[PDB]
Amino acid sequence: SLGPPYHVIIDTNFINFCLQQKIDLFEGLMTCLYAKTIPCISDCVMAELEKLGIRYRIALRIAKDERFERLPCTHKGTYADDCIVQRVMQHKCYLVATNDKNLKQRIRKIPGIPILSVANHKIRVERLVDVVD
Ligand SMILES: [Ca+2]
Ligand SMILES: [Zn+2]
Repeated sequence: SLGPPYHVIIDTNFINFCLQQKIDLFEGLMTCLYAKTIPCISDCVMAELEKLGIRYRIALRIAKDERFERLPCTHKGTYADDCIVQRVMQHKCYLVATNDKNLKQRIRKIPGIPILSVANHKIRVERLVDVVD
């Protein structure tokens, strides 16, 4: 029910993991999912990219590409991990792309939210179905 127009919420560091592994975000997500995939970026994830500066410069530009869908934040100017977790609790129409061990263990509590991570020169499906309370 997630689609085969797939919506993938990007966390703050995911693009950087992609750049480190010589992965093009867009092709990598498309290849991982075998269908049109839409990378998504919340307002406050986008603000961190503005804020953290030099080593997120190339991430910032990539995040401003046409193919990104921007997700407005209906919350106070806050917390990138909490932002994703709150969004995928309301709307189960999302995947989460993160290599962050703590965010993943929070997402694994939420049924139905697949996790993608960068590994071995590809984006892989890290969490397919299983819940860990
Ligand atoms: Ca969309
Ligand atoms: Zn937010």
